[PDB]
Amino acid sequence: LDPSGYNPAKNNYHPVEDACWKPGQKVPYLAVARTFEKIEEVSARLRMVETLSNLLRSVVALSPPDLLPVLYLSLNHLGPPQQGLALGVGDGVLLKAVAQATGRQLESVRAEAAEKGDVGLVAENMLPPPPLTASGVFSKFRDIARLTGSASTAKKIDIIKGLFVACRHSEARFIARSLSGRLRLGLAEQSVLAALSQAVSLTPPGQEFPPAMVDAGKGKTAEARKTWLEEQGMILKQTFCEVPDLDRIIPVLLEHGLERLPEHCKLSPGIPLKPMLAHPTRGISEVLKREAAFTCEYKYDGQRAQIHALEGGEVKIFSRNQADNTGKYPDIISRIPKIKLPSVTSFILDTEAVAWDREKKQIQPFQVLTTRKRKEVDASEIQVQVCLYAFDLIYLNGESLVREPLSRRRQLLRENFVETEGEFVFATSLDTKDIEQIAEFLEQSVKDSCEGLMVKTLDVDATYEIAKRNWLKLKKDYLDGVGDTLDLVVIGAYLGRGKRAGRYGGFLLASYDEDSEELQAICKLGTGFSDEELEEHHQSLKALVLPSPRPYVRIDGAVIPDHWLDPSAVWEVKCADLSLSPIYPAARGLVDSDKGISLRFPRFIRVREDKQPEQATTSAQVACLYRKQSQIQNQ
DNA sequence: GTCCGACTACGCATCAGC
Repeated sequence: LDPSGYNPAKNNYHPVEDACWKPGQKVPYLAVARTFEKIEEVSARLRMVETLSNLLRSVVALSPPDLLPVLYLSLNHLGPPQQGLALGVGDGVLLKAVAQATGRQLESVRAEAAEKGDVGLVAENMLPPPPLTASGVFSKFRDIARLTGSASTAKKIDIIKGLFVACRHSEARFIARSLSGRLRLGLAEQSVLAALSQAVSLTPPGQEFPPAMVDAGKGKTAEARKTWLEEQGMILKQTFCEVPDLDRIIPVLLEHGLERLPEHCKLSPGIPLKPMLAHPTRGISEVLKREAAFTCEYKYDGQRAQIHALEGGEVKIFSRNQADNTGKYPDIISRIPKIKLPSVTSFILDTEAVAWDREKKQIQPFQVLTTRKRKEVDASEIQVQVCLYAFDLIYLNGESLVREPLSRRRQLLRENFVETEGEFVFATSLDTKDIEQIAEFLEQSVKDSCEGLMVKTLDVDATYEIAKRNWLKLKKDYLDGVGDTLDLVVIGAYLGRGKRAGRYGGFLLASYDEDSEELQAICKLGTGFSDEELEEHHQSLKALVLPSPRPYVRIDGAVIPDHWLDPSAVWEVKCADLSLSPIYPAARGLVDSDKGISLRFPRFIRVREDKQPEQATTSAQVACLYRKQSQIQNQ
């Protein structure tokens, strides 16, 4: 009756009686908002899943059509990933609507949200319009994302204001958080899926209301109930891993149930699937710890792109995040038949796209790959060539290869696909087991301009069932002593948002150009320190805050830190590679005439108390490390 | 170990302001 006191975390929660809306009527957003409250209140994931499951049970019982917008609102998504909807709502756009919402000056509201690290609390602080609807709020979110062209921003601000005026109680918090891409419930895809699997198992969909089954975990023992829901979750997890498309799963789920879901949502070309992720290992001996026979291929520094081929001849290319990248590769849709044999009529390969120079015939760094255009590229104006390095086969002429080992998948992969020096090659896989030649193959990969070594089993736990587990990642910056260690000067600091609200979330580091007797910014640092170390910083680091920057510091086109600090702290910082920065001035001119050097994948290691600012890593050295890189020393 | 959310550089794509 009154969604203002809605409680989805109640003991012995009844889907119908404990709800806050009438069946067949739309789901109110306050019901969704009060649950997010009960989810951010706790920290146990099994508690958040049960609380969100209570929403979905009430939703599947009272308003089945509203199930999809509730899920997307929970995931903070707008639809399937291959659709490509993006809010296009900047931060400043949101606080512009926030100031337009209440009435504070944009200079005042912009300061509050920065010091708080969250706009939801800032926005929450006329006649009442009708209460907000969950599916209608999701519609306004989609309406915002589709707004494009000139003057589209001011039209987005109107829609956001139209929601913030209709917000009741805590609704203003989660509309603002969702629009900025920071719901921060502690609950995401894995827990949303577990909560949706739970709901359709306790409250089966498609029941004549009032539903004859509101709690199907009634006559079950708690032991056999946990395995019941765990077996139900696994059926949903794997189906979603083959078809990560809630616009396809929910209609089939809502009508045929969870048990019959895999019989209709099958992995087929044209629909992207979740790719197999890797896992970072410590050292070479850390790999020999599971020790089963495995293979070892290079880890190529490019972009993950899986290539689908429908039976009808159409070819599509999706990215690691299911985003449609077919318009990005006209040079691939053309060279499609150059890799397949006559017997190939349908396929899906897990490849990595790396930039390839035609003249030198060598692999280019990652920066060259990300310089290609997107949207709708014409194959005539393609100035950055790309070469596929296939390392898995998922589909082959109507058949799905999910339940097959890497040893067999690699069989048909090499059997039904022809090489092409410069356009199509297989990831160089050296099958072995001895740790002597294994570490040798790893340090070789760098000479062939690669990140490191891929390690995946061949038979034992070697399927492509991403839901069950299984791959090992091994490059150079992981082993202690093999990474480029820089002793850098902390010159800037940035106020943190969310988890790091209050203290600093980032820091601006600098090398010491001994030639100009000045500090040069090189990169930012926001990972690699413990929460006690962050509290160890920020506090001891606050006694050195200064209003104006020192004259001997130089940041060029880097973000102005929220706090300038007296250069004194010297930090040990590990990094993967070194990058040619179009933003940072460190060693500007020492390699490229205009661009400096930045750190790729930097991270904090430890503070150097014995080291002084003058006794830190110089920009002069920094240039030699960029020249000593094998990806750079191959031109 | 899982899951989540802090955070990194780089570069295309886009739009308010001019």
